[PDB]
Amino acid sequence: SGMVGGIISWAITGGIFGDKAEKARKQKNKLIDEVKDLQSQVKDKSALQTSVQ
Amino acid sequence: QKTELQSDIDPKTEKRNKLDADREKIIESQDVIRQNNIADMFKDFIPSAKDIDGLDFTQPKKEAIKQAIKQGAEIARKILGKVSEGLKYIDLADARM
Amino acid sequence: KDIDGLDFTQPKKEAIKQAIKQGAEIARKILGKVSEGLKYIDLADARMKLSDQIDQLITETDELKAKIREVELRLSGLKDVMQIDTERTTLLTEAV
Repeated sequence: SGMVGGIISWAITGGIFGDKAEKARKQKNKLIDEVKDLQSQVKDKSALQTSVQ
Repeated sequence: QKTELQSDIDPKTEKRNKLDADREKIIESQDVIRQNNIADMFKDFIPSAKDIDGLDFTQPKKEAIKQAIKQGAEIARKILGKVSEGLKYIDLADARM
Repeated sequence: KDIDGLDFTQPKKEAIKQAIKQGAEIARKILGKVSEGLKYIDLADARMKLSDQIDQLITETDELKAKIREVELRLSGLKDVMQIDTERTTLLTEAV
C-alpha cells in the first residue's frame, strides 16, 4: 500500500500485513507438506488394501 | 457402551456440520474483500478520472504549495480506507482461523 | 475523448502538464486491464487445479474398473465350477 505517497506508511502497513502475509505463507508451507504426507498414507493404504485382498 | 458412543457421534457430526456453514459465511464475506486485486488498489491510488480534474480545478494554485496538499488530501484518505477494509479482513480471517 | 483531451486542454499547450493529463488516464487503464487479467489468473489456476481433480478421478475409476474386471473374471470362472456339480449329478444319477 505504502509508497504511493506514504513512504512512512510503507513500514506501517508492511509491518501490519507483511507479517500476516508471512504467517499465512508459513501456514501455506506447513499444510501443503502435511497434505503431501497425508496423501502418502493414502497411497500406501490403497496399496495395502490391494495387498490384503 | 456401543450405544453410548454412537450417541456421541451424532452431536459431533452435527456440530461439524454446523461449523461448515459458519466457515463458508466468512468465506462469502471474504470474497467481497477479495474482489479487488493488487493493481485495482493501485488503480485507485492514482486519482485518475479526477486527476485532470485535480489539475482542472487547481489551475491558479500553481503558485500555491497547497495544491500538492489538495493532491495529498485524497491519497491520504484512500490509503486509510483500504487499510480498514483489510483490517476487517484480519478479524474476519482470525475468526475463520 | 482524445479530441476532448485536446478540447479542454487548449490553453495548456504552454504547459508540460497537459501531457500528464494525457498521461493520467492511460496510466489508469493500463492497470485496470491488468487486474481484470489478474482475476483471470486466479480464475484459471482454480480451473487448472479443478481439471486435475477430474484427471485423477477418471484415472481412479478405470483403475477401480479394472478391479471389477478381475472379480467378474474370477466369479464367472467360479460359477463355471458351480455348474460342474450340477452336471456331475446328472452324470452320476444316470450312471447309478
